[PDB]
Formats: sequence, C-alpha cells, structure tokens
Amino acid sequence: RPPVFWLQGQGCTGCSVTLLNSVHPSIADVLLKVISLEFHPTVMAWEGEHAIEHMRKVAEKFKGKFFLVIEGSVPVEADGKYCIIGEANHHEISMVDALKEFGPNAAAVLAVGTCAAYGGIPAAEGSETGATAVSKFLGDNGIKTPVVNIPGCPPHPDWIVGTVVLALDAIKKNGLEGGLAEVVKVLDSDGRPTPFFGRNIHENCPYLDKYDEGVMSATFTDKVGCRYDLGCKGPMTMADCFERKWNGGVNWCVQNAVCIGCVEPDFPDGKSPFYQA
Amino acid sequence: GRTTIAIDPVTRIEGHLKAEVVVENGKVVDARLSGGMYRGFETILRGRDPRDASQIVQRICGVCPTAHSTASVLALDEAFGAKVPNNGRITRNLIFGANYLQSHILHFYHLSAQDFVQGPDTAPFVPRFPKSDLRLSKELNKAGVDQYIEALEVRRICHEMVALFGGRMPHVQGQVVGGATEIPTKEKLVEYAARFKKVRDFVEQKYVPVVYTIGSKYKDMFKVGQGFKAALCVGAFPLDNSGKKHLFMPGVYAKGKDMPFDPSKIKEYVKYSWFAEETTGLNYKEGKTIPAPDKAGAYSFVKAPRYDGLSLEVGPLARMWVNNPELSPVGKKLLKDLFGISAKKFRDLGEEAAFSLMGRHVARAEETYYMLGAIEGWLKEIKAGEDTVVMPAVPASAEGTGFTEAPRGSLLHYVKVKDSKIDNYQIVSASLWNCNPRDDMGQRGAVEEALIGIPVDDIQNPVNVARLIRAFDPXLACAVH
Ligand code: SF4
Ligand code: SF4
Ligand code: FCO
Ligand SMILES: [Cl-]
Ligand SMILES: [Fe+2]
Ligand SMILES: [Kr]
Ligand SMILES: [Kr]
Ligand SMILES: [Kr]
Ligand SMILES: [Kr]
Ligand SMILES: [Kr]
Ligand SMILES: [Kr]
Ligand SMILES: [Kr]
Ligand SMILES: [Kr]
Ligand SMILES: [Kr]
Ligand SMILES: [Kr]
Ligand SMILES: [Kr]
Ligand code: NI
Ligand SMILES: [S]
Repeated sequence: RPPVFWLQGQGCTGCSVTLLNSVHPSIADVLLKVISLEFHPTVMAWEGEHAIEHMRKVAEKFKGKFFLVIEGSVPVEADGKYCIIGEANHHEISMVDALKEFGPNAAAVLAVGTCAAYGGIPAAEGSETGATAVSKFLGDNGIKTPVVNIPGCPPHPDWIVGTVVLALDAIKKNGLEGGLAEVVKVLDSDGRPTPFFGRNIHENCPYLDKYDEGVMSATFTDKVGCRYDLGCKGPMTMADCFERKWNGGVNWCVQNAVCIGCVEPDFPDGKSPFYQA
Repeated sequence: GRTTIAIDPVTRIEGHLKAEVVVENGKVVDARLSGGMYRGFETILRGRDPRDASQIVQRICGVCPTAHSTASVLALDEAFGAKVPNNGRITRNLIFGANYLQSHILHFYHLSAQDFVQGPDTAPFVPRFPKSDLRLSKELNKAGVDQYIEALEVRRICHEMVALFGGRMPHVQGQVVGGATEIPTKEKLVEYAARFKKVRDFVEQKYVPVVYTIGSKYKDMFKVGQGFKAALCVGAFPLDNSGKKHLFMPGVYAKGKDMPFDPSKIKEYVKYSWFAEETTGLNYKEGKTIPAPDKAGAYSFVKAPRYDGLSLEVGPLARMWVNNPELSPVGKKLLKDLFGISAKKFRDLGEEAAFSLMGRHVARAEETYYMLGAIEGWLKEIKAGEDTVVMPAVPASAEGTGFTEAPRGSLLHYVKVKDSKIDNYQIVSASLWNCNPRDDMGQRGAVEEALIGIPVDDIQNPVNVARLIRAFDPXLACAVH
C-alpha cells in the first residue's frame, strides 16, 4: 500500500467528509487495503511535533513514492500566515512552507475539492488572503511534480476513490512514471479525470425534454419542469452526478433544487447568483 | 517548575488548532489557543445576492454545513419577510437533525475514542504516544474498535437521511429562503425512517452504552475541565410556526445562577486576535472584520466573544444543562450499575461532573438520544405532499438574524441588505464560544480556562491536554470562518 499524506489548508474539511461516505469501497476498505494513510490531521492518532516528525520520516523514507493530497487552497499573502498547519523544532509551518517541503518529493499531488484545484471560495470576490490553487502555486515555485485535480465542493467520494485507483492501476500496469503519464493523459484541460468530468449535466439531464419544451418550474418544490429559471447551472457544468447521484444514490442537486456547477474552475463567482437563470 | 508544551496541530478535531500549555507541579496552569487558518467569509459574502448566502456559508465547515444553512435561511427569512410553510419547517428540522446524529457519532468514535482505544496496527492508528494511558481491557478495547468500524456506516447513513430532503451532504441544496426545496413523499419518508431505525438502534444499543462503559474506567476524568462552569444556549429546531416553543429553549447559566438569553449582550473582542484594534468590542449588528495578521500580541484568528462580559461555553453539555431534560433509559441504568448514582434529570449529575472532560462527552451521547426522540416525533408530524417552500422577493434594503444551535453549540448569522445586495454579514459560531483566546480584560476563553489543572504527569505524553480539547468537539473552521 503506497504512503499517503493528507494536508489541509484553507479547507472546510469537506473533502475528507465526503470521502467517508464512499460506499463501495467503504472508507474502511480504502484505508486498510488500498492506501497507507500516514498523515491526516483529522483522523490520525498522534499529534503535534510528533505527528509532523512521523511524516518527514516517511517522506524521507519514500522519497518519490508518497502521494500528497491537498484539501483547500494555499493562502500566500501575509507570508503564509493565513494558514498555519503545524510547529516542529519551534518553527511554525505555513501551507506555503509545507507545500514547498513536500511537493517536490512526491510521486504525484492530488488537489481535492474546488478550493485546492481552482482556488474556489477563499479565492473568490471579497477575499484578501491571496488564496491560490495548488497547480498554480507549484509552477510559480518551480516544482514540476504532477498534479491531478479532483474538483467538487465537495467532490463525490467516487470521484476521489475513483481517481486513486485508476492511478495505482496505471502504475501497477506500467510502473510509476509510466502510470503517471497514463494518468496525466486521461485529463481534460482543467486537470480533471475525464472518467468523471467528461460528460455534461445538461446534455444528460432527464429534464432536458422540459428544457426544450420551455416548461420551467416556478417554485422549487415543483419537480415537473426544468430548473433553468430557478438557476440551474447544468448547461455549463461537466460532471457525472446525473448518473451516480449522491449519498448512496438517495438524491442529487438538480432533482432536489438546482445545480451550482461546483466542479467548475470559476466556482463560485462565475456561477453566482446561484438562483437566477 | 514551569515547562512549556506546544501541540500543533491538535489532531482528531476539525481544523487548524494550536494549543499551548505551561506545566508546573504536574498540572496545567496556563493555556493559549491559536486558530491558525483564516478565510474571511464575512467579507467574501459582501455584495452578493442575499440568496447566495445559503450556499456560501456552508463552505465555512464541512462537518456542520446544515447548521450554517439553517442559521442563514433563518436570517434571510427575517430579512425577506418570508413565511415558511408549516410543512417546510418540519422538513428543515429533519434535514438538520439527521446531521446532529452524524456529527455526534463522528466525534466520539472517529475523533475522541482513540483517546481511550488502541485502533489496529496500520497507519493512521500508529505511530502514537508510548505512554498513551489506554486503560481498556483487551476485550473492551476490541469492542471499542468493532464499533468505530461500525460508526463508519452509521454516520454514512445519517448523510443519506440528510441527503433525501437536502439533496446532498456535505453541503445541502435543499434549504433555501422560504423553507425546503423538496416536498417529502410517502416513498422517501420510508427511506428516511428505514435508515432512522438502524440509527435509532445503534445509538440506543452501542453508542450511549459505550460512553458510560468507557467513562466508568476513567472516573478521574469527571474531576477536571470544569472551567468557568458557565453555559450558553440560544434555541434550535422550532416546534411552532410562531417562534416561541423550541426543541432547545434559550438560556444562560453562570455562577450557579440561571438567567435569560439577550442577544444584544453579545460583543466580540479582538485584543488577542489578528484583527484591527479599531474593531474590538462591537456587537454583531455593528460588526466589521479587518484581518491584522501581523498585530503584536495577538495569537489566534478566532475572535473573543463574551456575553455581558462573561466567557461562556456552548454545545451538548451547555444545551442539556440549560434545558435539564429527563435522562435517557440506558443512562439511568448504567449510572446505577457502573457509577452507583441516582439521577432522573440532567442536572442530577451536579455542576462538577456534568462540567467535566468526560461529562461533555456524555452530554453529547445523551443529547443524541434526545434527538432520536425529536426526529421520531417529527416523522409523525411531517405530512407527505404538503408544500414546503415559498418564493419570496429580494428586499432592496433589509436586515435579519438567524439563531440556532449547531451540533457544537450556539450559532447565529446576522445579515444587512442594501440596494438588494449583501452589505454586511456576521457569524458567531459554536467553536467561537469555546476555542477563543482571551478578551481585552485578559479573561481567558472558556476552553483556555477548562485546561487549567489538567494532569500532565508525563510531559512527553501530554495525552490529557488533547483529551480535554477533544471533549469540546472543536471546529476551528467554524471558529474563524
Ligand atoms: S437547466 Fe438544469 S434542469 Fe434544465 S435541462 Fe439543464 S441541467 Fe436539467
Ligand atoms: S450536480 Fe452540480 S452542484 Fe450538484 S454536486 Fe454535481 S457539480 Fe455540484
Ligand atoms: N457544529 C458545528 Fe460548526 C462549529 N463549531 C457550527 O456552528
Ligand atoms: Cl449540522
Ligand atoms: Fe465572526
Ligand atoms: Kr479520511
Ligand atoms: Kr472528517
Ligand atoms: Kr479503518
Ligand atoms: Kr476514518
Ligand atoms: Kr496520481
Ligand atoms: Kr483515497
Ligand atoms: Kr494515487
Ligand atoms: Kr474516520
Ligand atoms: Kr478506536
Ligand atoms: Kr469506542
Ligand atoms: Kr433499558
Ligand atoms: Ni463546524
Ligand atoms: S464542526
């Protein structure tokens, strides 16, 4: 099982929580049979300078062989002060500091959530933290480590679990940088895996007929019509939520109310207002 | 003598927390809590269609987004002058309630329990402190583990209960201004009730028992963490359409003395937080948020709230204390059987034990039962097919305020509209009441206080510093936003 570090920055802990809802494999199977989770501030036993030290050890042990998960965006302003993650050897660690230390020496970097991938909400209109997406941060610091974006706010568990597998299986088949090249190949222009984000919501919506008829809902609770007038953003969103649906399949966003296109790079500003056409 | 320990990051919480304790004579004597990550939703939200708030503000926290959606729409409701259909009111309580269950199961099993249970021999459950203080038998500990593994599917199910009427979780789509966006069908009220019964059973049979079971091995823990012994509740889960009867009714308790709750006695101090000096002391309706990350002496992104100068605490204990409801069945038994104690209401636990490291864990296990009763009572009240939402008009200029109780304690959103766009939004959230630094008078935050006197026999293994903190169920994302 390859070693995984899970580093939160300007996240809402949403990425982690949606992953705990992965049904098959349940999160327990993921943790015990798929990956070795070596650092995750929210679930792990040890703490503090001890918890960091164990990571630098494993990081130095498996140089080029650990997988680095980033939840939340990277706030560069104020010298990184807007997001401190730890303290070790009496020096405090920004997310900037951490992404520098570990980014270079990773097999790959998984930016999870729309915050990490594209910057999202802490980077939105009204923010003064310089919140930066992972992929942009790394290039702007010379690091060439491969980055895979698994966006969402939050992402569906399957989009994550899904992405881990299809990369380990790309690595089993072809070795490491061989699998990583295969992994980079199945990405659209926004660093997203096309297995999950390769189809549009609208083009596959079941209310598309109501769209073409021009029958729209006037109240949300009216499940008969198309939701465009209420503010659905299916027309410009790329995701397979129409198929797999959410929380074991018990509902999803268009059926329940509207789609806000949470998987897209411009979310939230480009997709707001959420509730007008 | 005086040795300084620093724990950064405090794990098995939500978010970025540094805790600093100074130790002399094998006990904590001073503490300092730092919130190390800031986003500033309070400025980000400015300028937007007010109806955007009901989505943006959930991204504050991924664990308790429905507490935020709920606080938010309540404020918008007031600001828009919307009347929430009776059957919408219930649907909202059913979306929110199901995550209380999810949050509280999550906290104990997957965040705290490892304070008392050795998981398996696979990362991330090792490497851990050598002298951890894990006192459970090989049997009780393997039972502790079997259930953790089980909570993984119970809490996952609670998020399917949420998602039936909310749309998804985390981050519901279903709560909007005017009510809830999907009417419960008979079909899905079963879907919910089926899952609810599986959860009803686990909480009654496994979770509440094992908190007492484990508690009685750690009876010394009811003797520490008392802090200011003051509590706050602001009301949650409305039971009528008038705004009078609520599942939790408001109230304050400070100095053996019960009092009523007056939101205007709320002020947020920032002497020791990285926010511009010129904003300290205001009330939520006049609030401003000006980050000052280089301010000398400040040591947290969490503001310092006080209620009429008091440093209070919030959450299950704080709620269960103010309301003093009748104790659950499973709890009255094992208090007799394992603690040898007789109590019928909550306050029969007394001020010291209730307000203890292990007394809050228990409030949280008792409050969950209380919610099994609230939800079973709402699944009777809900009526399939009846309308849940109204579609109001955006006020050009309006103001509203939403009060509720997040799983971790008192939460409120205040909103000011101008030219039909957000001109001001302010959030006073649960973990802001517990995890705040000192106010301007040097008065410590409720938890900073609770830490005083905590046994650190083993400076190398200060496992109790982190056991106290975890008992409060902290969310430093909710604190800072
Ligand atoms: S606007 Fe929304 S509801 Fe209508 S067809 Fe497109 S995705 Fe479906
Ligand atoms: S349907 Fe749209 S709003 Fe809902 S989870 Fe998918 S991308 Fe996000
Ligand atoms: N529960 C929760 Fe989040 C916190 N603290 C809020 O409010
Ligand atoms: Cl919640
Ligand atoms: Fe605030
Ligand atoms: Kr996780
Ligand atoms: Kr989590
Ligand atoms: Kr596990
Ligand atoms: Kr977990
Ligand atoms: Kr990867
Ligand atoms: Kr994963
Ligand atoms: Kr991976
Ligand atoms: Kr977990
Ligand atoms: Kr455990
Ligand atoms: Kr447990
Ligand atoms: Kr019982
Ligand atoms: Ni929270
Ligand atoms: S939370």
